[PDB]
Amino acid sequence: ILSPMERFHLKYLYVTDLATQNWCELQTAYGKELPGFLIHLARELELHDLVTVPVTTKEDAWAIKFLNILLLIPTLQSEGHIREFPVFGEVEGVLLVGVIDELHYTAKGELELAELKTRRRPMLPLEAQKKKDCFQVSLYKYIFDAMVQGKVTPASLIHHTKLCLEKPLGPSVLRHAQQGGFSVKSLGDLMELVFLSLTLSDLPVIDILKIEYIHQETATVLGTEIVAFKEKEVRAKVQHYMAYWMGHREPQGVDVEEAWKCRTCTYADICEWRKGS
Ligand code: SF4
Repeated sequence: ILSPMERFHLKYLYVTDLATQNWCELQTAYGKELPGFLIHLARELELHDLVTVPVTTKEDAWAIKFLNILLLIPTLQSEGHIREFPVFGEVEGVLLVGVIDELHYTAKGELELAELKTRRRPMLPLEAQKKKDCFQVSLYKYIFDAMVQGKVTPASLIHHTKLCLEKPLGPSVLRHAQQGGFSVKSLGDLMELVFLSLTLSDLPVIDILKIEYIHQETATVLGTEIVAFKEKEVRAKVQHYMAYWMGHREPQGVDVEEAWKCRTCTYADICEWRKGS
């Protein structure tokens, strides 16, 4: 009987879904089952799945994302700095989608991912918040590295998104592209150029994962995290997390040492884990 992906009618998952799954897996599950409850604007517009230019078909929305990538790649390779870079790729049988906030080259020529976290109150981030945030930026590197190394193909995206390449691209898509100097023929031709540009433009793997916490008003830095990426640990975690989404195990609540997370959880009054873990 249905897996959570089928039950919640999810064709793919967002990077933040797995980040909040690190906070509480049951809370993330309830967030998909009961969505009626529950700034980087491109990532926020991706979570509600809005898009940059008029949003009719899903082939149009993905075509816009592909045109953005084709422009951001040479911008990064010449200006050394870009923002809001879309990432996607199949991870353990599930397509993962996200938006990297900032990519730039350090003075030593290292490709650095920057993740800025603003806070209302000038308080240090919790250990549980840093665990989750470190997992999020590690996922960005996991997907990005696979993208620029040729491990993410147009076929894999079509399989999960059910994009139709027979449907021609809308005028708002073709207008956005021609105004950028590029003439898209078909969605299939666009996807093939994205693959080429991702893999043949000398894009290195991400060298630095940097998280910065800032108090908004005073601009005071509340901490800086240089994430120690270990790909074997990262893969083990997504394997475990995707095992729930694909339906191979039951969702888990928080550990008893972190029962304080339930104090401000929307679904505390219906969670059976909160009663008997
Ligand atoms: S009440 Fe606690 S265990 Fe249950 S979903 Fe919320 S955070 Fe998770």
